[PDB]
Amino acid sequence: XNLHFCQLRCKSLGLLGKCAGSFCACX
Amino acid sequence: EVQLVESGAEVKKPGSSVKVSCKASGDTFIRYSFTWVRQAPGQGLEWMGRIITILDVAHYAPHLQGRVTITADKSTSTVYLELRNLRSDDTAVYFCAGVYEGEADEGEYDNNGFLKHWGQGTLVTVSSASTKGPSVFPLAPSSKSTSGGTAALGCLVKDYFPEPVTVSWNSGALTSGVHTFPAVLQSSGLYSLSSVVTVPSSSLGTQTYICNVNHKPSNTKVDKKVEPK
Amino acid sequence: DIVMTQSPATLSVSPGERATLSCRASESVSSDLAWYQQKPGQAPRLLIYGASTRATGVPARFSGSGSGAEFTLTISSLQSEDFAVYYCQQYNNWPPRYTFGQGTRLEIKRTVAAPSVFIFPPSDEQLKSGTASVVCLLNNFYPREAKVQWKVDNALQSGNSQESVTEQDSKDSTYSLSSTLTLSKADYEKHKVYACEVTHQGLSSPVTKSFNRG
Amino acid sequence: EVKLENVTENFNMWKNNMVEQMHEDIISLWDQSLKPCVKLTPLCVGAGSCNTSVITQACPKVSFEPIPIHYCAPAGFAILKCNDKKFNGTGPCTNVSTVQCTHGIRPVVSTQLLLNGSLAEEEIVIRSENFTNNAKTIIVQLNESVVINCTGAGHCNLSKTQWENTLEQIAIKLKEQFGNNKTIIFNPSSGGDPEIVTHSFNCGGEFFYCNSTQLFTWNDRNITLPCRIKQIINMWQEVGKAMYAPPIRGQIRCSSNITGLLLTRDGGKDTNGTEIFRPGGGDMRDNWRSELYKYKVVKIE
Ligand SMILES: *[C@@H]1O[C@H](CO)[C@@H](O)[C@H](O)[C@H]1NC(C)=O
Ligand SMILES: *[C@@H]1O[C@H](CO)[C@@H](O)[C@H](O)[C@H]1NC(C)=O
Ligand SMILES: *[C@@H]1O[C@H](CO)[C@@H](O)[C@H](O)[C@H]1NC(C)=O
Ligand SMILES: *[C@@H]1O[C@H](CO)[C@@H](O)[C@H](O)[C@H]1NC(C)=O
Ligand SMILES: *[C@@H]1O[C@H](CO)[C@@H](O)[C@H](O)[C@H]1NC(C)=O
Ligand SMILES: *[C@@H]1O[C@H](CO)[C@@H](O)[C@H](O)[C@H]1NC(C)=O
Ligand SMILES: *[C@@H]1O[C@H](CO)[C@@H](O)[C@H](O)[C@H]1NC(C)=O
Ligand SMILES: *[C@H]1O[C@H](CO)[C@@H](O)[C@H](O)[C@H]1NC(C)=O
Repeated sequence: XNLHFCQLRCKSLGLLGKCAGSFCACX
Repeated sequence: EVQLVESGAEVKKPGSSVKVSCKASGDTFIRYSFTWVRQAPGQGLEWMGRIITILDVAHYAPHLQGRVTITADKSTSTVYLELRNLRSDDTAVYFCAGVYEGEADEGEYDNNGFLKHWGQGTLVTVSSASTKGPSVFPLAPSSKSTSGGTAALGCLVKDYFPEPVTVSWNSGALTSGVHTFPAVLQSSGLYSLSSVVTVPSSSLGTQTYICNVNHKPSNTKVDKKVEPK
Repeated sequence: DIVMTQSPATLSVSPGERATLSCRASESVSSDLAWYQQKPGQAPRLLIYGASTRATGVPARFSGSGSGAEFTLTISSLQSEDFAVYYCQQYNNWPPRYTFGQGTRLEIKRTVAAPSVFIFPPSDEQLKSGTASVVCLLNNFYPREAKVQWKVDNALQSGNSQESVTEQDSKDSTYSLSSTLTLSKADYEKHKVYACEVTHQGLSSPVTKSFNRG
Repeated sequence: EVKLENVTENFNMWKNNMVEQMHEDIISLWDQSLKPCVKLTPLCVGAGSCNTSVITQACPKVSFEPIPIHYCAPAGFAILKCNDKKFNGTGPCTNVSTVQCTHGIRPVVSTQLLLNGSLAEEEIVIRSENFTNNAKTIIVQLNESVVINCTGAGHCNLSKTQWENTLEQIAIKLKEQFGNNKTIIFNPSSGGDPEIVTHSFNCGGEFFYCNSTQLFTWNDRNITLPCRIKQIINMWQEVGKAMYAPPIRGQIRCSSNITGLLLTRDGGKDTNGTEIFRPGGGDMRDNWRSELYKYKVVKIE
């Protein structure tokens, strides 16, 4: 993945959010 | 280990909708699932629906074709039950209940369908009637246990809406031998009950017997003296 | 979908004796079977769940057993608190469509007690309103099965009376009933005698109470 | 005068139709063998707005055992198998062969560690679509299995010298791809969904989530890891959350052979002669790749 909320969650912790399969990961 | 509390009784007009609340306290809200059970007057328990609070997903009993919706508010640990386009035969006591699911916030869920904690229940009367206080007519003795011995006297609490009503004898000083019959819903849409009691025949004459009828809904309090003559 | 039947509808056992309630599922439910006890004016209480595991705070005298489509609740020593209504609920089907049994009321068994009968002619105060309710009373009797026939001028009536029974008395385990004959002041004055013919196990012969309007 | 010659072919483990075919296959296999009790998945329209879709269905759970599968060639096509030593997985293969079906495979859905897969013949081999690009996953193929045994007791056991030696040899191959004077350091996941952040996998039909910090904290006895079985999880076949039925028995056991890993290298313009690597995974397709990297289906001509 829900890329929009993924980027929002990660970004809130100073990281980038990308989809990994149907999953969400912070790089 | 929670505590469930529901909102007050409600009187509803046909075709309208009611929303009962249930405030759950005592433990992590999102770790319990909550069910709603209704019970029309004189009938058994009827399963209506259950909501998996952590997933905010509710399931309902088939024959409730979209007239019912169960919701939850994590912000207040409060479950709700809305019912729409009410019918006179929707009149019943609606119960709220829940059970522990486990560490939901950690991914575990037993998905238990039984009910451990319950609310006090909420009475929801659906009728076109308007709140009405009861008329209290005396049921004076005559025959009774022939001559004297025991004499039966009482009060007829006729045409009042809605339930409930409280009947006492001599402000409650008299309880032994009293029998207050369950109310019966009349054709008119109003209720009628009867409270009777047996007192010594010799008692009459010197002692006064008063039935105290209190109908909280219409804020009416009426005392009626039941005299032999 | 899954229909749960309980039997018997009513069960009479003596205090201190053993009671056993039956519950049947229209199909298999495994062990997702729970038992509830409900006293009047109160909310239900969960006793058993898992078909055989007893909730916390529930006396050891209460115990469940069963599986498949046949279960049973057992009380080994009925106490006064133990005389109430019990429901069984299944919850093994999914998508969820849980269902309760229609119930089994547990009543105290005592000796037969013929009832006392009284008839009450409408008060003039109620007549000044337009209706007339003749009331008939059956005081402290057991068992609960009784018959009330209304006669107006030796004319058997039917369809114009409503009955009401009390809960089993907590002191003498009896019942009291009231039959009410409702008519318009217009009909009550067109008749002369109103009789209340009562039939009961404790009465060797039918008791009748009546009066003449005025 | 005509001369004999071996038919060479060009493989690209990163662009293989067999991988995509298997992905849809494993998915079909699952939806007809382990459905969720409640599935919540996104439902959007062109505009861009979305509403949640909830699906409730029977979720009968049965004890599941590993059913070995392989892929065979339909009439008209053939399956080429690269047999070159330490095959890169991309480029032209020399010693190529042909088979009717792929080797036997025991599919396993997982992240960070690859389970019960095929080992490397020679020594450890690491493969990536592009090592210069840090946004591409590195698939590590071990040449020696490391047993990890779990228990519903909430922890999986793993040898410490076995796994310490494993990181020691993997690090060596990474230097052979990024530089010998470079320093290799393994760090835990930088974050994301729990499945991503932990070593999660499905065993017997249950979803295990184990802490892998002790496995990815290294500078160039038994190692017990805290594992937890969840009933509510994020789905791998598609974006959404689902709730599966509760464990049948109790104390759910699991024995698996770690045969590979999914790693990512921290991107850094930072000239420090050191490269950091964290546990990756997420797209079960890379999982299917580590097994089908030496296969290529071609038309019979
Ligand atoms: C096929 O022939 C090539 C030369 O064209 C040779 O290098 C290669 O080893 C041969 N492959 C095999 C294993 O047959
Ligand atoms: C693979 O190719 C190399 C180079 O020709 C050769 O040494 C080796 O024997 C080949 N593998 C086999 C035996 O097919
Ligand atoms: C596995 O590979 C490592 C290094 O890649 C090597 O040291 C070891 O000898 C190999 N083990 C065997 C014999 O397969
Ligand atoms: C590999 O990825 C890098 C990004 O770091 C890029 O510069 C390079 O062009 C890529 N190589 C290919 C396959 O073109
Ligand atoms: C791992 O578990 C299996 C269970 O089948 C057991 O046979 C084996 O001995 C265990 N190995 C280890 C690492 O102790
Ligand atoms: C790995 O293989 C073993 C033995 O075949 C099996 O017990 C285990 O379930 C597999 N790992 C998985 C599927 O998690
Ligand atoms: C589990 O994760 C926590 C993250 O807060 C970490 O501190 C802990 O050490 C991890 N367990 C392991 C593998 O030691
Ligand atoms: C890996 O080795 C192959 C040999 O076939 C070579 O063509 C390729 O460029 C190397 N690296 C890549 C891009 O995978």
